Amino acid sequence: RTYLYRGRILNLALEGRYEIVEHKPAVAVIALREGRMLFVRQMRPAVGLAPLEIPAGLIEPGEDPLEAARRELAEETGLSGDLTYLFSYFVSPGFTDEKTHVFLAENLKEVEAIEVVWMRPEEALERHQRGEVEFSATGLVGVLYYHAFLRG
Amino acid sequence: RTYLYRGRILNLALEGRYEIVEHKPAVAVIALREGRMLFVRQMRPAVGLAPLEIPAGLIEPGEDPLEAARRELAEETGLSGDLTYLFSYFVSPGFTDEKTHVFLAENLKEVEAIEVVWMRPEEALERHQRGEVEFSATGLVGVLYYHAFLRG
Ligand SMILES: Nc1ncnc2c1ncn2[C@@H]1O[C@H](COP(=O)(O)O)[C@@H](O)[C@H]1O
Ligand SMILES: Nc1ncnc2c1ncn2[C@@H]1O[C@H](COP(=O)(O)O)[C@@H](O)[C@H]1O
Ligand SMILES: [Mg+2]
Ligand SMILES: [Mg+2]
Repeated sequence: RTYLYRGRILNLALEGRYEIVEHKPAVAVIALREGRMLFVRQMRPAVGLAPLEIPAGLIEPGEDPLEAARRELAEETGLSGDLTYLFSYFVSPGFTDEKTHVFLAENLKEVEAIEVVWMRPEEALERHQRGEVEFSATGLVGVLYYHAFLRG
Repeated sequence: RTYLYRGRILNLALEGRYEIVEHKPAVAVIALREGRMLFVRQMRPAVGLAPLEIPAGLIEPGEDPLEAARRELAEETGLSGDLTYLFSYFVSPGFTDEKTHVFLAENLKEVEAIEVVWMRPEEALERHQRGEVEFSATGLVGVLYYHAFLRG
């Protein structure tokens, strides 16, 4: 593997014919409260718009997924809660190694750029189907996870 | 926006401080048959392993999401069926613009590198929770979508 670039949140390498983008692993937090899911929106230069996401971010040096999940929830929404690991996924294994660890947050307490968007998952879904809002993988995963296991 | 590299499936640009990876849009196909979901596995140099995915690929010049969905299903699994658009998501809006359009395939008919892995979504989930298999965003989305709307 050879490198063509080494930057802030990514390196661009070449492994023979394959173009590989190394990226720091990330976390995402699914939080539901009174039927509303905790989404967040921010300007994303990479896409020219603000998709609907859930609290998420890069794992800093020294921390593990869980600790990163806690930090992101606090920094982006000013909240904290009981976190449970759910699952993980590679965002696009065809070109990048970014891996995202997803957590569930419960019993949210308030302890303390990014827009906090509390919204019913059914509503995020309907708005998206109408072409009103775009989803990031984290936002869609949150919506689907809810519909599957949190309607109880 | 300035460019540092222009390759096969991606360009690496710089927009001020932001490092942006332009990438062709993609499609993914969720297909269920007799309680089994249609997953696929292939060597992914970017991650050093073979995560569990669902039929997916890049939209070629000239085609739209639907046509690409049809082609990928045929080329990777030798099947075709009735396709319905479900939703889309940006794989990682923080650094790339790759957008994935997801489709549902039904009434699969056989019309005709990549390993075809028919597996119950409950089983893919359990195996993943055990650290047995990794998920790509498409594979996880397929699993969650099933648990949410296809158990009927
Ligand atoms: N990371 C990569 N860098 C350069 N070319 C690639 C890369 N990954 C896949 N390709 C090629 O581009 C095509 C894209 O198909 P797919 O990998 O299924 O999305 C394949 O037929 C590969 O031969
Ligand atoms: N595409 C990018 N290229 C270079 N730096 C970035 C990029 N996106 C975000 N950053 C910076 O890196 C940090 C990553 O946080 P986040 O964007 O939430 O994952 C932010 O505080 C940004 O200031
Ligand atoms: Mg971050
Ligand atoms: Mg392809």
